[PDB]
Amino acid sequence: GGRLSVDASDIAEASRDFGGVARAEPMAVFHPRAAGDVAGLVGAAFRSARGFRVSARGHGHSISGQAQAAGGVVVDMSRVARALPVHSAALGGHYVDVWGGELWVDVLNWTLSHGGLAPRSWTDYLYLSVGGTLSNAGISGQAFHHGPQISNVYELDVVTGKGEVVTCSETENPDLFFGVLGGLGQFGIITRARIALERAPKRVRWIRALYSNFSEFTADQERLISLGRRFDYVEGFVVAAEGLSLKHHSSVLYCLEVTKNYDDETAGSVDQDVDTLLGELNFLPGTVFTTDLPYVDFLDRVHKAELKLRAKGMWEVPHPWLNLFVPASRIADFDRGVFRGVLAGGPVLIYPMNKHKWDPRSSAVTPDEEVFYLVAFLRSALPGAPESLEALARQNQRILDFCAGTGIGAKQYLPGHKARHEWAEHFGAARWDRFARLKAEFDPRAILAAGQGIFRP
Ligand SMILES: *Cc1cc2c(cc1C)nc1c(=O)[nH]c(=O)nc-1n2C[C@H](O)[C@H](O)[C@H](O)COP(=O)(O)OP(=O)(O)OC[C@H]1O[C@@H](n2cnc3c(N)ncnc32)[C@H](O)[C@@H]1O
Ligand SMILES: Cc1ccn(-c2ncnc3[nH]cnc23)c1
Repeated sequence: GGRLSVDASDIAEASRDFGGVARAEPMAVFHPRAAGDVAGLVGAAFRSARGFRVSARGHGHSISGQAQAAGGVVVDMSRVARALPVHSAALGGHYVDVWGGELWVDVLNWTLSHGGLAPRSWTDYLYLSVGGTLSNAGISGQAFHHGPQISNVYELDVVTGKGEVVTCSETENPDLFFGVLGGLGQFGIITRARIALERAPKRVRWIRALYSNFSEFTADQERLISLGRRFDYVEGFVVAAEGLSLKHHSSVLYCLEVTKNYDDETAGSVDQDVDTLLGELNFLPGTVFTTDLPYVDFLDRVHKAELKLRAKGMWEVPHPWLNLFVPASRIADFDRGVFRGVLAGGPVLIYPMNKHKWDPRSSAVTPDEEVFYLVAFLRSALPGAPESLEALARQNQRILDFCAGTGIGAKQYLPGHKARHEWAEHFGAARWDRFARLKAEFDPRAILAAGQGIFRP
């Protein structure tokens, strides 16, 4: 049912990503119509003498060529007929079956227009594929409570490295199910994902509050994630005090970002619920900024920033992004060590998560502590300036050197490792053994997601 394409435009797109650095070209781009087509192509690669590389591409949001298939075939998973959301009395809630290449923004519009339902756990940006985020974790402000997107999926259909289609879940082929989740595309291509859904709120009360003290900012973020009244989203950002009294206390400001979701039924209590939660906090008085907007508009906020950047030609620039999971016991050292020390290129995100919401059976790698932070350096290099990218890449290495030199047991999220001993150290002995065993079972020829640079033929 599917077709091989050698169109130079398809080739060029399959040879690039959001990172803007890695440029490994495939021989062809495959456009499947169904799971059977993906299975046929992977089947061909597995049975070939050479054993060519096959990689699924979602929306091409990788930073270092993770979706690239050097001299092989890139499967363009992007998209008729869609499954409707379903209620189950056994699970006590709703779900929806989606194609692995579906963008979260399309999943959202679909579930909202069919029963006013929506996923519970997000990414900050919705123009990402389901297969792509489920191969990593999928994190945003809801993860502290609902867990990442890999903790909100009931079932998958996976095309293995042997071209076999397998239905898997916690009760059916669990080794494959848990291996694939956070598995970096190593054990198969997700063709179907059964996403957990909740009744969607209609509106969002979006709040931002400032702090000049890192100890007070982290203590409040940690208290908020332990919360029965609670915010529905908890994030934060590090900002230079200059780019805005508060300056006399600190040269670095920390912005706390929270939301309170509501609908027709809770609209009467939202204002007081917010006031009660805010009163318990230690943010700077008079620094509260509030916005009231529809749920879709809040979830799509990064796409709005994207459209503005595209107009100025500031979107298709190199993005040397660095994402770290930092144990909460070592977060204080980041303030003078990195935020005031090493530091750039754009926003610096920071927020804690609860490890108990992450299933330890998955392939995802988190620090060995109950509370850990995402610390994301979301830099953009200057357009057409290779030296700007080089200076930012040196800044990222200095951050990694700092973690190593002070014994911070940080773990990279969307890991950019390429050497065997780096991957061994990332996973650790027990997780590395489990990962290698899963590779021998599901992708012995190392056909899939070779751009990750973990295994070789
Ligand atoms: C660009 C970007 C990324 C991003 C983000 C905002 C922007 C502007 N915000 C994020 C956030 O808030 N939370 C989060 O967890 N991640 C965030 N990201 C990063 C993003 O999740 C990743 O880039 C991820 O890779 C998803 O992006 P995409 O869907 O574009 O996928 P890819 O980059 O093409 O491929 C990633 C890897 O997975 C393999 N792959 C792709 N599709 C599949 C399927 N269906 N099955 C199995 N493996 C698959 C690729 O081969 C590659 O190895
Ligand atoms: C290139 C760009 C512009 C805004 N962002 C983001 N802003 C806030 N949170 C984000 N999360 C992921 N990308 C984000 C990324």
